[PDB]
Amino acid sequence: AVQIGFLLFPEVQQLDLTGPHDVLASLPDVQVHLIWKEPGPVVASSGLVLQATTSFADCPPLDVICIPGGTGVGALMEDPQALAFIRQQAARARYVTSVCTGSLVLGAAGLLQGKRATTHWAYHELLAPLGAIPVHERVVRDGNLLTGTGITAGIDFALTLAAELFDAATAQRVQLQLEYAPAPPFNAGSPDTAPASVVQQARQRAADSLHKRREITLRAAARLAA
Amino acid sequence: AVQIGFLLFPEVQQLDLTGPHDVLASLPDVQVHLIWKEPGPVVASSGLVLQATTSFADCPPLDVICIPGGTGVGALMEDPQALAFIRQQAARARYVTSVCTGSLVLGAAGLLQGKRATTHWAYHELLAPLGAIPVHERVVRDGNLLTGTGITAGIDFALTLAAELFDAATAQRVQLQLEYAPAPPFNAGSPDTAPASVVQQARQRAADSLHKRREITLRAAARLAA
Ligand SMILES: [Cl-]
Ligand SMILES: [Cl-]
Repeated sequence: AVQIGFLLFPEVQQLDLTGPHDVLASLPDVQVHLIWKEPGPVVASSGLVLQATTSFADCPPLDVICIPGGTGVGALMEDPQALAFIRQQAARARYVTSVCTGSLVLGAAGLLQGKRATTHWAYHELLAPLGAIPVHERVVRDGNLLTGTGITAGIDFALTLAAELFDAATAQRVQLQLEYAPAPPFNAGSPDTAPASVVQQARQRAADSLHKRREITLRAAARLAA
Repeated sequence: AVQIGFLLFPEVQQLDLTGPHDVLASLPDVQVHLIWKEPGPVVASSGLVLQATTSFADCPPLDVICIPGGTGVGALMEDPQALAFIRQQAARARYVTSVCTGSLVLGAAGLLQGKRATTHWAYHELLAPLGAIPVHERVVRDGNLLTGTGITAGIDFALTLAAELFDAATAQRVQLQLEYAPAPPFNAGSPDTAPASVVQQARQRAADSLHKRREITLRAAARLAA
């Protein structure tokens, strides 16, 4: 059975995780894990309560690891237990993946050094200090690393992983069973397509978070420099 | 504060719910409820454990009600307590909405009689016996009713509801903050675009469920005829 694991942490952006979870859990011969320091309730940034199913110590070797993003990424970038777990699993995983600001956690773990990668548009400047080659594309692959932008990045890349773990017909069948054919009613999902006034509002609302994450990123980079 | 409620039931398809939940929970001056017979753990069809936050009796009057789909829809179509709650809330709600097979629950509650509506492609034949005018479109509006197809229907229609409850700039800002710009790697999300061999596989896998739901639908229709 293919072993797929998602890191589940306080103040996660739950859709980053729950989207790919439902897609991948639809495949045959997969087992999906929700990993934290111990099993039990973990609260997402919206207040939605999720349950972790396994601890770091009990998690099996994973074929796919996925790091979601969210407010809670700042704490995780300086959590030595979580970073060590990610490094251990990434060494043997077939696919190391992240959604949105989850790539900043991969960066803090040292896994983006010399690698092409993306992250959420408002935090993209934080990739270079973590050793990455920043790329402004929605899905960036470098070897077995796959970083994606957008809250639903993992739904799309889950279909790619289904096709590569199984076959194209299997991925197509899952897509049809889920009737997955998005059609957003607005075209403001990128700073290059949204109105300038909207981009300003969004940048202003992210400013305090970006400032705090600049500080965290520099400490994380210092640890990598040692 | 705008009151938004999702019905959370055993064997729900969790993404039908968790997608719109995360989008709508990003708006100012909203309160989002996860409703079941009592607060506490409810298990989705994938095994993911979610928590209901309020009971039927304690739920406030809702401005928006949303019914997700999933395996568990069959039981809900013959749950008199759930159907009565949906009818009570729908009487005064500004928006009555559903995702995928959630519209079959609205049908069992009598809320599709004479109304245009859609549902999941494999179960679409069940709409007419519940009194609906079946429409093969991804999002169908009829008055204050909005039914949508696809596991992520609620992400898209949540942006429409944001624009109508607040304004377009607010919906655009949420879309940009979430960097929401999907791009599926396959084009098999409709029976009209998927390969015929894939459609066959998917139809064969749904056949037992469709058979059971034909029986349930006829009993539900008999109750509406009384
Ligand atoms: Cl997206
Ligand atoms: Cl969809």
